[PDB]
Amino acid sequence: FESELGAQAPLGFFDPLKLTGDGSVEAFKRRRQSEIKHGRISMLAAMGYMTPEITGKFPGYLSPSLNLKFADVPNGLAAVSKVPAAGWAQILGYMAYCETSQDQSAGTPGAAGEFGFKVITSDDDEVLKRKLASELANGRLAMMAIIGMFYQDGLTGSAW
Amino acid sequence: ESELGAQAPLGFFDPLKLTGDGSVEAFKRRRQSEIKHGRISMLAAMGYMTPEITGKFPGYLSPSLNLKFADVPNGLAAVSKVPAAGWAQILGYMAYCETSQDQSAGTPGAAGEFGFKVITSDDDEVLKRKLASELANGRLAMMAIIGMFYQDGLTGSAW
Amino acid sequence: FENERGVQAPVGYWDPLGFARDGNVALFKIRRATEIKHGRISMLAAMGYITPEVTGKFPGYLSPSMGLKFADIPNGLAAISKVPGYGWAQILGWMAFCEISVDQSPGKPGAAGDMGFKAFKVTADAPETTEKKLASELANGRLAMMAIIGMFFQDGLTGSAW
Amino acid sequence: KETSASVPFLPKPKNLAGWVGGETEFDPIGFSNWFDMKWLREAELKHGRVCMMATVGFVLQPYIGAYPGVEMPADSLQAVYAAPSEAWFAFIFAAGYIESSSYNGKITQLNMFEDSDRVPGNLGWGSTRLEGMSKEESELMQLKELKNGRLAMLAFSGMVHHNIVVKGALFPLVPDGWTGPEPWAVGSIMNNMG
Ligand code: CLA
Ligand code: CLA
Ligand SMILES: CC(=O)O[C@H]1CC(C)(C)C(=C=C/C(C)=C/C=C/C(C)=C/C=C/C=C(C)/C=C/C=C(C)/C=C/[C@@]23O[C@]2(C)C[C@@H](O)CC3(C)C)[C@](C)(O)C1
Ligand code: KC1
Ligand code: KC1
Ligand SMILES: CC1=C(C#C/C(C)=C/C=C/C(C)=C/C=C/C=C(C)/C=C/C=C(C)/C=C/[C@@]23O[C@]2(C)C[C@@H](O)CC3(C)C)C(C)(C)C[C@H](O)C1
Repeated sequence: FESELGAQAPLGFFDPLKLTGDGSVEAFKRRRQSEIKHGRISMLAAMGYMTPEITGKFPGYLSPSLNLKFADVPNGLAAVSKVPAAGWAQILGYMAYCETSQDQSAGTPGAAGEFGFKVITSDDDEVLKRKLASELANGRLAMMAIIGMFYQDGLTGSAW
Repeated sequence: ESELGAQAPLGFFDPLKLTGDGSVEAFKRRRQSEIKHGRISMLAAMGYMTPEITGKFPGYLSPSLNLKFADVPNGLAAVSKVPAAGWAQILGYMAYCETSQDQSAGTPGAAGEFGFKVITSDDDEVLKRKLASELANGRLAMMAIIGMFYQDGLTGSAW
Repeated sequence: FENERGVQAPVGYWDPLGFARDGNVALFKIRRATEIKHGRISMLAAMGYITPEVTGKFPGYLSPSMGLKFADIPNGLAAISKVPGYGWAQILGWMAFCEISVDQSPGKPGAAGDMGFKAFKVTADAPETTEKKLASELANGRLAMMAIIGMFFQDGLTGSAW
Repeated sequence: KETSASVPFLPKPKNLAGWVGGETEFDPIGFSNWFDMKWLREAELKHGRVCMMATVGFVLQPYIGAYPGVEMPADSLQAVYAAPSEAWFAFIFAAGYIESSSYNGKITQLNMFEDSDRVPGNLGWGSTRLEGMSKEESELMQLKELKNGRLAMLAFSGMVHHNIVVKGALFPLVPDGWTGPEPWAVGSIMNNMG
């Protein structure tokens, strides 16, 4: 299982206890689907947890009826109880549209993260593989980063 | 007929003779009687010994009557303390255990075999050891239980 | 019945009393489904006792109208009165939905533990790894059943949680 | 000729031949000849089950208290008055769903046992236990159920009418200074010197 993406120059095939059971190529495919999805989610999460600090919170309201603003909703884990409940419902609705529009069952493009984004791409298959591996590595880094950021927000009083 | 109880250190104990007249099914019926009396006597003796060491376990005995588990004494005193419904349930459990399987002659119930098993042999010759141990414990517990009966009757106390 | 799941290393085919041991495969199927469901609900209850003590009660309300604020509610045989009646109704409704959405009855796959909940993702074409997971589910369910009864008794006698 | 085993001075009733409780062949009036035996058996089983649950409820209601708020009266007859309206509606809904989904809508005397293999009284609640066993043992279990059902029907009737005559709870039977039940009120043909 060395040649199926990942397996970058740092370390080799990192599996201290996993995939050593029987291989089970389809289990690895499911875990790769989960890894790509978690990596994309965590990349978005890290970007949206660091951007309200690099750049000021969006100019607007986010809830004109409830008089909220993007600037008076605390960044980070304190925003779960501050963003309007209907706003969270709409965010989850967009996530559900992403997760249910195209099929994600086994043996499908949705099972390998292939939905059709196509914006960051190329035509040279070697470059395609390099960019896919870069996405996977950035996703793993973002997973660990966003978990660390969540715990920094929790243990401390606020973000960072 | 020297089996089962013949393991005794005394041996084929036949004072007043008895069972010498080729009474084979009388022997089997007396085996049933001995097994049942032994089991009930062991249950009784355990239920007399337990309420003093780690005494009456906390709880409640009769919803409307306000009888607790600590109200009912031990020994022959306790006969007239458990309510009518409680004694009815105890005797009903006795009747169900008696009537569950057929105890007529020749049946498995005609030798104490009711499927209880639990402490049963692995079919490696220790079945006779287990049967004889149960028989001896019941034999001892019968005289023990009668002696405790007499102690409670004469002294008056549970001991 | 000595080749099924269950029977394991510590004790073999465990049957001190006379249950099973007389064929009755359908009765054994009923008892296995009962054991699996009880173990699952138990494991959940065991966690529902340990977690509010190891980590702490949830950061929320559970009743924004009544302002119960989660943490005000105690843990174990005392939340039965604190948690609002409609909250208990909703919990029992979710349990009833879990029961009725599947069709537990003779033969159909809901009578062996498969309730359609395909989380704890285990793959096809890899048995003797699914079977190990199912055996672990059974064993943890048994342990959790005894444990949750013990925790019930501990709370009742000690008058509070643990 | 043939006579009923239970009632030796009456003819042996037909349609009781192959049935769980038919060996005693007790049917003096003879609803067997008039009605479908499947419906009669289903009704007997349902009455027995309802009355067994009713008997344990009637006995255990003054014990197991009630819904937080309502006072399960010692005399279980007033529990209907003490019951919340929501509780009654939930009970009615549950009974309707249970008894209407059990027969797939064929819940009537003309249509219930008309499909084919509708076993009388077999709603599928744990029928697998009888799917094993050995014929005679299964019939013995069904006979146990039938006899307990009849006993509990008569017993629940007795409990209700005991609470009527005593005007009190079931268990404190024959209260102190009983001296017999009070004579029945309201008029009759013999009350106005018939
Ligand atoms: C959603 C999480 C997730 C998933 C499903 C995968 C899945 C996969 N990774 Mg992977 N990875 C992840 C996160 C994840 N990764 C992160 C965050 C990193 C950075 C450390 C890596 C680094 C990494 C490397 C370097 C390599 C892989 C490889 C693989 C593949 C084979 C290994 C395997 O079977 O693992 C299956 C998945 C798991 C065992 C994940 C289990 C997660 C554990 C149970 C929980 C961890 C909890 C966390 C540490 C603490 C959280 C806080 C806690 C207190 C609550 C497989 C597709 C290899 C590969 O490309 O193979 C071709 C490979 O070489 N991964
Ligand atoms: C709802 C409870 C329940 C049920 C239905 C089953 C069902 C089953 N178990 Mg099982 N088991 C359970 C709980 C249960 N288990 C628990 C908690 C443990 C841990 C001690 C085990 C440990 C265990 C082992 C080690 C084995 C089984 C096996 C079996 C199977 C053999 C048939 C049998 O004997 O079941 C009949 C089921 C019952 C008789 C349940 C009746 C429960 C009694 C009557 C009530 C009292 C129990 C308890 C002492 C009360 C505590 C609370 C009290 C203080 C109020 C069957 C599928 C065997 C197997 O896998 O076969 C293939 C096997 O080897 N079980
Ligand atoms: C105030 C005061 O302090 O006095 C005290 C006194 C006291 C005694 C201490 C009390 C007590 C305690 C008790 C409870 C004492 C109990 C005594 C019992 C149970 C005696 C039962 C004997 C049954 C027998 C022999 C059955 C025997 C069966 C037999 C022999 C069968 C006999 C066969 O012939 C039959 C029937 C068929 C033959 O073919 C075979 C054989 C086996 C020979 C009091 C009453 O509380 C008060
Ligand atoms: C073109 C379609 C469209 C319209 C027309 C529309 C309109 C409104 N959106 Mg919405 N929206 C999307 C689509 C649309 N939104 C999409 C694709 C997303 C990405 C998931 C998204 C996200 C959020 C969030 C996070 C919030 C939100 C809200 C409101 C709001 C305020 C109402 C009020 O307060 O006056 C109004 C009028 C806020 C809210 O509180 O809604 C009650 C809030 O928190 N929206
Ligand atoms: C998506 C559908 C949905 C909504 C929209 C919703 C909303 C509310 N839930 Mg609910 N809920 C589920 C679904 C939904 N709940 C599910 C699947 C479960 C798993 C069993 C569940 C559990 C509980 C529990 C345990 C409690 C509870 C309550 C409230 C409550 C407070 C109202 C008030 O207090 O103002 C509101 C607004 C609490 C309560 O107070 O009920 C009076 C309470 O204790 N919920
Ligand atoms: C079938 C099934 C299941 C089941 C079941 C159930 C619920 C079985 C229940 C059986 C049940 C509940 C049987 C009750 C009998 C009550 C009787 C006989 C009443 C006697 C009462 C009598 C005889 C008289 C009482 C008196 O009151 C009278 C008349 C006058 C009073 O003055 C004096 C007294 C008090 C003495 C499983 C196992 C749960 C799952 C499976 O899958 C499907």
